Formats: sequence, structure tokens, C-alpha cells
Amino acid sequence: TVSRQKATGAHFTPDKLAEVIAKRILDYFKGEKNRVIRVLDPACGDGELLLAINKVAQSMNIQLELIGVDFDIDAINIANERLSRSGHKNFRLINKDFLEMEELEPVDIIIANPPYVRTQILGAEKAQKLREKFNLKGRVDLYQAFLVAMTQQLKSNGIIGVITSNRYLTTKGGESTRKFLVSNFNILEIMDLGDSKFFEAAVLPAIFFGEKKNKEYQSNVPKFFKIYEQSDIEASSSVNSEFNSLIELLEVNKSGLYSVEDKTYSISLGKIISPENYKEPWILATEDEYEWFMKVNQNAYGFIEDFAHVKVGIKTTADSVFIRSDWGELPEEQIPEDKLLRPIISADQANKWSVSLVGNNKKVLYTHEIRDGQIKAINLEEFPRAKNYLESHKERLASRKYVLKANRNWYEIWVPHDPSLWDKPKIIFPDTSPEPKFFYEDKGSVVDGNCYWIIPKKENSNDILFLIMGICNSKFMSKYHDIAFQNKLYAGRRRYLTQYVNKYPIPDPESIYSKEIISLVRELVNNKKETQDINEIENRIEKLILRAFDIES
DNA sequence: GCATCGATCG
DNA sequence: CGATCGATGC
Ligand SMILES: Nc1ncnc2c1ncn2[C@@H]1O[C@H](CSCC[C@H](N)C(=O)O)[C@@H](O)[C@H]1O
Repeated sequence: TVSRQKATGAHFTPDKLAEVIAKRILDYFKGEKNRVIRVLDPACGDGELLLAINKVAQSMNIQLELIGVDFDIDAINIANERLSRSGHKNFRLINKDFLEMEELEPVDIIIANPPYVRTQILGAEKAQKLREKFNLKGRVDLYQAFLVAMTQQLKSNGIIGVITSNRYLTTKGGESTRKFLVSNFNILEIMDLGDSKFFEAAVLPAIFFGEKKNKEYQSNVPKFFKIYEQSDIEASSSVNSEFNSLIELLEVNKSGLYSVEDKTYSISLGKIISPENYKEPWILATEDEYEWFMKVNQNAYGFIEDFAHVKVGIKTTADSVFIRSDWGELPEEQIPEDKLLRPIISADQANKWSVSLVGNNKKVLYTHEIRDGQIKAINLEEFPRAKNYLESHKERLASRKYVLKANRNWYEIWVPHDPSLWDKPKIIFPDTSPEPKFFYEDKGSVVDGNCYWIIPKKENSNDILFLIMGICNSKFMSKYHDIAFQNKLYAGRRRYLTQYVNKYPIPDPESIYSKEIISLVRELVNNKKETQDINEIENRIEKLILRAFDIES
């Protein structure tokens, strides 16, 4: 179900992190600080951020006027109690919806942790309302609308320090957020906390410190701070252990490895390079990494998007009904005809180059076909057993409103793709993965929703698919990915999405090095008698890829 | 049509 | 620890 905390985003910020954010805000503030400074928290909740910033300000002998807004009355009451029990008298709380979906004069400082509510929980209607009101595109999240609103409620030269999900840094839905941030603020600092797990909830948070633009026109170079968990440590890399708690690591000004308790964290500090190009994800990398990235891009002949279609698997929107392995254990009246049961490949049966399989027994009840040259859903009158099987789940299948709004049948697979494209030789790879697992497939099976597949644009997969495979499975491409597309989940899992794989560079497919790579990949995928010679061939491929683009790192 | 996005989700 | 899977946007 969807808990009230899930729909309202009621997660409170830990004490030490709040203090760190408040201290950075008061360090970046360069505006008078002798009069009463107004501070705003548009989603104050418990009032933790206001308490932290007031503690720091009273440490600096700075008088604040704290203002909190929250549409829940229990949060208002507890925040009022906590603020009264402190030694502060000048505060004010407002029980209202901040997005306004009285009056308030503009503010000098904004410290905020807005709620992160995805588009599915908001519903399409409120999502389109928020998009129309705050000029947002794509799958809007609530914190983006909150950013727009709280920025509109801020003075010129005022400092914002706001912690949100980091996903706006790399997704295409965060394009609008990146555009807004770079349009309205002189970016002071962007801290990607990565997988440090400060909150009990599963989220990778990022903090944004900025100064709102004026009109006299200003300068400063935007810097970033990235910290991630490091599982694989290089032998020649030294680790620093001069810090006890993780909260002490957010005040380090030297990049490198730091050991805290049971974990080792890689910390990088550098500059944001040209954030005005908000189209592509904002690359947070050091100088050497960025120069290597730019050199690889300059020496590249093209990209995968120019050579091959990168499609997603089937999205049935009812996996428990359409994809099963126990088709023979069902009653004989409901066992569908084998004409409809097509073998499928999931993300679990995924190795590099090629998997041996076991028949998987995983088969999908494919509901579409090529009738009169077009893609049409099947007729259940021809398949009575499949009709009965689907009548068994009619309740769950007909509860999909988006299917009925499209004037489509209730028993259909939502995204069936083209039934004739499955027979083409293709590359397959899983989405969620710590390592690239791209492999070749000839037998003409269907691809699962947790996987993507690749088919050539020109009708000659004779060599291009093999070259793309040899490129994608290399450590070179892994470094390129970790530099360019920084979308990671917990435990080092990268996201191999279409918007990321389309930007994989490709060397000249008629180079001698490229042809040797193609031959080596053919040997790897065809013959399966190799064991640890696979590592030798892979290292040879690495050296050939290096010679294809440029030499080493 | 078809790829996204996840205060992930047990 | 580890790999979602179904509403959603365009
Ligand atoms: N539309 C809205 N307008 C105002 N407050 C809202 C809101 N939607 C959610 N909230 C409030 O936002 C809070 C998110 S929890 C954040 C608490 C606090 N900012 C902290 O970091 O400690 C909740 O208390 C919720 O009641």
C-alpha cells in the first residue's frame, strides 16, 4: 500500500546532517548579518532545520526570524512546541500548502528538505497540474515544484541550501530542474552524498547551495563534492582513517579514499564544468577524468545511437499472469497453445558474451501477432484455453485504466513491441547491474522488461553487433559510464538505460583494430570451450580498444 | 507507440 | 543485500 508518510514525504532530517547544512549556509552567506535575517523552511515538519540554523546563528551572535510552513497540523504543533522550548522567541509557523495548489514577504535564507513524491503517487492529474503551474516537464517529482516555489519566494542575493534526491543530476526528467537551477542561481556547491545512507529511507540525496541571481549582473566557479562507497580498492591506493564518524567526512577538502568504521568511501572534489548545457547530465568528475572523457569523445567515430536501435523489453504490466515457468502444472483446460507461448530471457539468466541457459522454462503468453501486415492483438475465440486462462485473471487485467483509455483489449500485453523483430540476431543486457553483462542471442526469443536489447539499423549484423558487444563489456566503457552517466542505486548498481547506452562512443568500424576486435568477439561468442583464456582475450580486446581511441588513462 | 523512474522494496 | 515492475509522459 501507499502509507501516509509515502504520499506526503514525511521523513525528518537527522540532527548532524542538518547542522552541517546550516553551517555551510551560514558560511556562504555574505549579506550584512547585523539586522534580523529572515529564514524560511517551506516544509518545516519537526522544525529540525530551523533549530539547527538557529543554533549555528546564535553561536555566531546572529539574530534570526524563523518561518516554517507545513500543511499538516501535527507537524505544526510539534514544531511550535520544539521552537518554544528553545530560547528563541521570534518565530512563526504557517499551516498551509506551500505550493498553494495570507501573504509572505521575500526571505534572505532558505533551508529546506522538501518531500520526494514520485509521479505515480501524485497521480497523472495533480502531476499535470503541477507541470502547468510551475513549468515542469517529464515525470515530475514534488521536490522540483517545491524548488520552483521556494525560489520564487527568495530575495536576490539570498542563499538557498536545499537537500533533495540527486536524480535531477542525471535523469532526463531533471532537465527542467537543471535548467531552472542554472537560470536562477549562481551555483555555489553541489554535494552528491551517494550511497552514504543518512536517512532510513532508500534514497541517494544531494544538497544544493546557491545564490539567487540579481540584475546588476555579477565571478565564482561552481564546485561539487561527491562521496560514494568504494567496494573495489586499488592495491596502490592509500586509505585515510583520521576521521571517526561519517558526518566528519563532509568537511574534507582533499579527494581520495577515507575509511570510516566498516566502510571505505571515495570522495572527489572539483568544479562543475559548464552547467549551462543542461541537456546532458551534469558530470561531476575531477580534472583528469573530464579531460580523458573529452578526449574519448573527440576521438570517437560515432555513437551506438547512430548504428543500432536500443529498445526495451516487453512491459506486460502483469508479470505474474503473462510470464510463468509452470505452464504444464496448470489444469489442462487453461494451458495455452504453444503457438502463443514464446521463450523469454530475463535479467537473472545473463552472463557476458553468451549464457548457456537451461531452457529457463520461462515463457511469455504473447498476445500480439502480424495479421494483415499490421500488429494486431490476438482473437481469443481462436484460442479457447488461453481465453479461459485469461478469464481466470480478468479482474486484475481489467483493472488497468490506461489500457481501457487507449481503447485496447483488457487481456493485451501493454508494450508488446513488434512480433517480427524477435527473430533477428540481437544483443541483450540487464538494466540493474553492477557490471556490464551484454550478450549475443540468435534463437529469436523475447526480451523481458528488466532487460534492454540492441539490433542493427542496417540489415547486416555480420560485424556491428559484435563490435558493440566488445565495446560495451570493457572496463574502458565502464569508466566512461561512471564518468558520464552517474545514475547509481545501492550496492554499486548502475542503470543501463536507453538514454545512456545511446551515448556510448564507437570507434571506426573499418579500422584494423576494430576488425581484430570483431574477430575476437566472434571467437568469444561462438566457441564456448574457453575458460580462463576468456580473460586473456578480454585484455587483448582492452588493448585494442585503447589503440582504437587513445592510449590508456 | 515506447522508454522512464523509483524517501526503491521486500 | 539486490535487482524492481507497473503507472506514467510524450
Ligand atoms: N504541499 C505541501 N505543502 C506544505 N508542506 C508540505 C506539503 N507536502 C508535504 N509537506 C510537509 O513536508 C514535510 C516533509 S518532511 C521534511 C521535514 C523537515 N523539512 C526536515 O527536513 O526535517 C512533511 O512534514 C509534510 O507535512
